[PDB]
Amino acid sequence: DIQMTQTPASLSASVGDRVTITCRASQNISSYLNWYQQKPGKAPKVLIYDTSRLQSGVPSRFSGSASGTDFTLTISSLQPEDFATYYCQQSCTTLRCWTFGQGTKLEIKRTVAAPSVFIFPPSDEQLKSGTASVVCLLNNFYPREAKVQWKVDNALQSGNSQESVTEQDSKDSTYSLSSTLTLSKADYEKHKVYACEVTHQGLSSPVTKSFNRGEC
Amino acid sequence: YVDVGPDSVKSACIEVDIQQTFFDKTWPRPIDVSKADGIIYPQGRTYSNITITYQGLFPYQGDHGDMYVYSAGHATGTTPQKLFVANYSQDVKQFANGFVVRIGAAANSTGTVIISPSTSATIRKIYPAFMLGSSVGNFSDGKMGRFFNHTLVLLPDGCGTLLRAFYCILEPRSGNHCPAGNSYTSFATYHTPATDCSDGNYNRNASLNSFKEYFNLRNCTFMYTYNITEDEILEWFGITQTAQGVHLFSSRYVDLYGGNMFQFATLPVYDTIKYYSIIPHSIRSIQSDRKAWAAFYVYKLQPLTFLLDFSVDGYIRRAIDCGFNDLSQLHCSYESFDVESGVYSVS
Amino acid sequence: EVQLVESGGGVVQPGRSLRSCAASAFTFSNYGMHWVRQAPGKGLEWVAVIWSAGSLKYYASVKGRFIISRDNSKNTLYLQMDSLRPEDTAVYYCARENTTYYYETSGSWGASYYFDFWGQGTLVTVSSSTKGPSVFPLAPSSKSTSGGTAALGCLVKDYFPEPVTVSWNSGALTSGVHTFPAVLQSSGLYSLSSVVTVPSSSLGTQTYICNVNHKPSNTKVDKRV
Repeated sequence: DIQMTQTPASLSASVGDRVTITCRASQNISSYLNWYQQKPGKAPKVLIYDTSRLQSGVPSRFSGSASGTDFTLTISSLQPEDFATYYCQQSCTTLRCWTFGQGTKLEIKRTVAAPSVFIFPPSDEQLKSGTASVVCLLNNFYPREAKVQWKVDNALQSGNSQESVTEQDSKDSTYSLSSTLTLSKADYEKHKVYACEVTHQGLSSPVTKSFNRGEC
Repeated sequence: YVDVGPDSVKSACIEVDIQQTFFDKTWPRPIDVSKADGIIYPQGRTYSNITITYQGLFPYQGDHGDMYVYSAGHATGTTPQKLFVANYSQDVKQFANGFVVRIGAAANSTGTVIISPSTSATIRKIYPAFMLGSSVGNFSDGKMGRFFNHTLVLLPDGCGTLLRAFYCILEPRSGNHCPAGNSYTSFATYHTPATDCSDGNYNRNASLNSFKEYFNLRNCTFMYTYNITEDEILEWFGITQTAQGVHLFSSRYVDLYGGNMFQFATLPVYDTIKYYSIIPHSIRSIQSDRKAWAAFYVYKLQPLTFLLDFSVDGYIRRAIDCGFNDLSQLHCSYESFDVESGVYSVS
Repeated sequence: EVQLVESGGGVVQPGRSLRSCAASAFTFSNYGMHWVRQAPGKGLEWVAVIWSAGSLKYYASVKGRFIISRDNSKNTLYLQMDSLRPEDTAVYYCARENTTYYYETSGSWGASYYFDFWGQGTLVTVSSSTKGPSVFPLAPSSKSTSGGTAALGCLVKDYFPEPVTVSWNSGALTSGVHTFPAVLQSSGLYSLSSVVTVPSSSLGTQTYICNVNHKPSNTKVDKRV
């Protein structure tokens, strides 16, 4: 078969910037390569069909040129709306199998923004259900990725923490990360203190906050 | 077996536009026995000046036959856009005693080209391509005109410089517009005059390559090329199938001006041919390059006795079809082209 | 003018047979139908391709598990899924693909394509140990001292049939709304939370009630703090 790996899984690019996205196949089986641009809630669109003539209905800003096995797409005047995951498919008539793009996510590249830390301890009804979930929330951080560590009595817990990231507007560049612990009623009582540690690339000092059982 | 050379590497067959209604025209050309139209000379021996009755497969007198025409593809002034052909591929015609073709009939005259009614160009002789098969099948899309294994295909090449005849199995390519491929159109031949017809740029297999994209040639029994001079003068082509083999007749080889048909080639096919289909031809040329082309006429042959008149040269200048009418029957009875008027036996 | 819809997508047990796609107001007979599957964490790939004649069918990552039969008079293409797996389960899109035509001698190009009306897609899910929804409100221990603006959130857990709808005061406050993707747990029950940003002075003095509606449950959970 053909093994294709896009060089960047995700690319961070500033607005109005010139960037190159490259997808490299194991070999270029055919001249025709179908680049695909995908936006969530939008059907896949073929940016270029043969990499020599632009597909109809596609803006001139996306241009696909292939040198050697690697295929490069050049974009200029980037926009938050313009940013989308990029997939490249190598199309060969002889081969029934069709290449799948790894996908490259595009986000703004710019000055970092410091995060805000908040706590959402599980309510009594959740404790009655038998599950204790303590949520550590990080807000307004410019990188989509964030680093959160969950520990009980200053002891690391593995697998208990679940990390979920809220959808972030590309122009806003603000994201929310929730870390939720999973514990039994016996685990809850044994864990007298729940502590969440927040680490950020912009922050030069990792910081820990804690809380104990029964504040309110 | 035989080698047709490398198969076409084109990803998909070229899209074909079918406009049978545009192609249809009122052009009646009945066979005229008096002028010896479409009659084969006796192959056994030459004959004396005195008129001699002869029995052979012959076209009916006064028979218009079937008219097929080839026209240039739709073209913008800068470049050709799409192929233009009729619905000839779907049509299937029964083959029994064989057929005779009239070629160059409209040549040397000026008439409007089929692709554009407004545009008028001098009509020039064009040569028809015929596919003959022992059996026929439905296409994958369900269109008629698909041909089975060992189907003979004849295509003229190099703007009529040479004629290529081969009997081979046909395999459809999976590319789009090919019969196996999606949006399948019809089997067709396309040529560009500038690329091949220009002197010194002729391609021997250019017609074969265009046909190859629609149908690959597999396990071909044999491939034969016969070089025929291209002339505006009217010529007659006759093809018949016999147990000994298929027989090819060309008027141009022996009597191009006369129009008498003399066998020029023998094809060793012992398989009976029950069905033949005309292959539509599209010319890839710009609108200025596009020119009017002669319409080929196809006449089926049936066994009949025809009075034959032989010149001192021995060519058959004129013939009488006894079966056509009672007046011809009285001439046949006396075995004389001219007879004194008298009461005669009737059906 | 082309109309494409996919039907028969539903939650199924592992190793089950599930029936597909339909077309309307289109020349389906001369156009081949191509099925493409997208799943989270992997790129779009063409699971199955069938020719317009339908005589030949190509399957592309499976041992011909998909079975595709198309009826042109029906105007519907039927796809059969068997031995379904959680990782295999994904949304399936059906679209008609036509290759562009080209003229080699002049370089002339004809688009000759019908990618319009690409299928919206149908989601098929494999799930086990399904449970009724149990939304739990979350209250911060020190919302007033947390900062000038405090975050109040409600977490829905073990919701039945994949997606659930959660709103704050029936959507009355949209300030600082955060939507979290539903992670799949080892148990096979998705977990998601919805949080809004409200000033600390407003919090406590004014109480905001989460309203949760689930279409299968048909229950409007009200959640006060």
